[PDB]
Amino acid sequence: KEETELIEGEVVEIQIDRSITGGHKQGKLTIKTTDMETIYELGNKMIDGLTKEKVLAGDVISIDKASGKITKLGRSFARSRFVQCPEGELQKRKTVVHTVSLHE
Amino acid sequence: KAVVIDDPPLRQTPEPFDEQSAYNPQSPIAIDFGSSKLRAGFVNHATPTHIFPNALTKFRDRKLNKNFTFVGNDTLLDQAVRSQSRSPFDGPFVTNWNLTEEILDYTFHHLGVVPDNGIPNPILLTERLATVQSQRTNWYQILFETYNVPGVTFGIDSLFSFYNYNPSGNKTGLVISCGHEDTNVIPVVDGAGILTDAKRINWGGHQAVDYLNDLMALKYPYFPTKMSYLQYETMYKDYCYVSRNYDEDIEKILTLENLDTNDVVVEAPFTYDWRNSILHLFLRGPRPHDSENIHEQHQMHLNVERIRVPEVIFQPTMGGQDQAGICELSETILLKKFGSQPGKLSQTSIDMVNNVLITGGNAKVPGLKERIVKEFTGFLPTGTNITVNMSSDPSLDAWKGMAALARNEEQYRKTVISKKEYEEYGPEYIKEHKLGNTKYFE
Amino acid sequence: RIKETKEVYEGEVTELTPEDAKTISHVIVGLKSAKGTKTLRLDPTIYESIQREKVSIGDVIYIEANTGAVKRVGRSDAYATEFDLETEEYVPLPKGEVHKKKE
Amino acid sequence: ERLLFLRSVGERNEIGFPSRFKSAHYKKPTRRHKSARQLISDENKRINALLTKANKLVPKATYFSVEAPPSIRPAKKYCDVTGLKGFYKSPTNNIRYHNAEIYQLIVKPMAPGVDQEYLKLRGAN
Amino acid sequence: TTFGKTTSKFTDLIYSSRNPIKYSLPRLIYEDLILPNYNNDVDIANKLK
Repeated sequence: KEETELIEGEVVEIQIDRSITGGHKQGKLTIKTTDMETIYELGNKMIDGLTKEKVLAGDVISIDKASGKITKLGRSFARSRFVQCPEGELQKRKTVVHTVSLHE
Repeated sequence: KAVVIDDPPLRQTPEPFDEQSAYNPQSPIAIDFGSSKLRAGFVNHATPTHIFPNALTKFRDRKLNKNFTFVGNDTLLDQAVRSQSRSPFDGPFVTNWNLTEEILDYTFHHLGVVPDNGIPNPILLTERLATVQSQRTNWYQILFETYNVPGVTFGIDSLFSFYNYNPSGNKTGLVISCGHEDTNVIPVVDGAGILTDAKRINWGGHQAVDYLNDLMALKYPYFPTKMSYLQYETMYKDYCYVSRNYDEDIEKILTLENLDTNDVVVEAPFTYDWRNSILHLFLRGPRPHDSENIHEQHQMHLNVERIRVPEVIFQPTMGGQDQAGICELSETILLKKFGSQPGKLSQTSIDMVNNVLITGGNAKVPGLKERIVKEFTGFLPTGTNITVNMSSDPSLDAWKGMAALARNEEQYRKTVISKKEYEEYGPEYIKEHKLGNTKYFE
Repeated sequence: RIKETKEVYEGEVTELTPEDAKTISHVIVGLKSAKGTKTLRLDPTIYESIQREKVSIGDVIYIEANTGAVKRVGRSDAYATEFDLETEEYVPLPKGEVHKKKE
Repeated sequence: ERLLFLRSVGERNEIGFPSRFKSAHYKKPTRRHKSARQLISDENKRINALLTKANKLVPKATYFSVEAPPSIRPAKKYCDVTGLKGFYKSPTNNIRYHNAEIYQLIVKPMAPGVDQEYLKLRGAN
Repeated sequence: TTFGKTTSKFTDLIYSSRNPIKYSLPRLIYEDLILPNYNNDVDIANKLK
């Protein structure tokens, strides 16, 4: 049994500023749940991990900070795959139970 | 059970005066001109004979039509005369001078002095690190003209406490001063204060009680009773302490197990479960809250601020000052100054580390010395001998430095400024000795 | 049966300054724990192993003296607020000494 | 008695205008108030004037060289309501907070203008 | 593949192709079997052999 901290929510607005040569990049990310909204100042490698796996506004994503893995769960309920907006706290600790065979 | 605080009780007996028959005209007089308190007394004793708060009231009497004057501990006789008290200081400086002149007249009267043509005793005086020429010009003016003093000298109170606890005058150490309106770290090499490396943090006890004022006003916006400076000062005094490591304390300061023991309830004077709410545990503690109770509407809970109010001297960004803390100023002083490569301490740094001195009135807060020892052990090389010295009451060390410098007549005379030197060289003249300030330029 | 020893330096990197003479002569590394700091001189091979594991200033590393193995535990909690969101994991300082010896 | 007790201290601590303690020659001048704001600025323009006259001198120990430099380590972020560790910041009024309960009960429904009184403590206004 | 796709003065096309099948491994097996630490003898046995 192990615990890992993950962030899941709906993307509201992504601002990314680049230079002429693209050496240094600055960014902000506005994300929300049904109970709270926040804004995050981003670093370079998270900006590169958001540009790869193209994230637009209105996408529901899950972010693992320690590994840098971001998975798109889907799109939310704005027609203009479809999943619901997450609820509760943005920063959550989930305990995952593993079972590994001795052959593995 | 909640405790109830009030204003401090007024002094029943008036402050007396020393006998005028014991006065002699060649003994120096020592004055600790602090922003919070005044300490004065003759040199031949070890402790002050006159400690009073630095305040004055101009009582106007209706029936007599006379403007009476109450100074110091005479202001602690009536509530209305205590609440009208006005200090000469506005910030770290002195801005009015008639108040200080009449305060000095009062303390000359209560010292038992029978003088003529001004004062016949040399004076021992404090001055702030890197002062304005306006301040020492006005000090020279009022002393050498109004009081007809034979000779004056100036110094910093932290260096004077360092001389008090190291009376040889040739030692090496580091002085950390926790004052009313500022916090200083001054490096001392061979008994001389190296003031080109001294650093000042604009925070003291006044800003701490103001921080507790603002935090209590913003935590209870519907509190009906308005509290004065003295009750918040005493809540700073009995229920505030320095944490051993501030990061792990705030992660469990609002749990139910910690709040059963480390929660203080304070009562102001007058005539969907709650265990899963961190906001209810922040506001009304670990007990059920009755919103209709008269007694529970005059209650404030001190849970998180107790370690948050004294933490500003370590992280000054919390209080609004973009400055380094005590530990990082000590870091740069002991690791990248006085000829020390980071990773290789020089000999000078070792003698400063072995004689760290904490002084000042705001060192009364518990846990300060152990936190300083822990951080110093954190950033120094392994096996470095660390010694931190704290007085029994660190607010009186400046007057003991007065008396220690005055009893030693050999190195007294290197610091005195008499009438002839002041008249020859004018007000723009600095006596560069080990235990005072230095020239503005090189 | 072989009798061996284990010698480990662990802590937060405070100084990583290499000096040459296009070839490096040595590197001096400074390590910090909760019980103090200890500075070390290192050969170019372990500097190349440090460069392979992408170690910068502020990272908690693991050095074994006999074999020269270098492991990066992570960045320290003192640099956890340089950005609001980051891809790095933040581990606390070691509470013991930097130098540990064991037979 | 209570109204007459302060008169005793008044009649034991009085000093006349021809005072015993001061000198015979006085020539007392008039003085401006000169509060704590203007002393720093006149000192600053004094050293700036002396430096410009010297440029047409390196400082050693002044008020503006003694003061502590800003930090090089990154500063810690805290909740503006409770003082605990702040994970999130509101995108509207820029106020840090701890969890969703604090946000919904304090940060969301608060009046305009209380943002500046919350951010005045850390000097962020 | 599961890759970074678009849900619709240059553009970035970065390689992001993955496999839909995920093999999940606990941290304990890594930290006590493959990584060296103070309580295991990976590097000592590696040097000896």
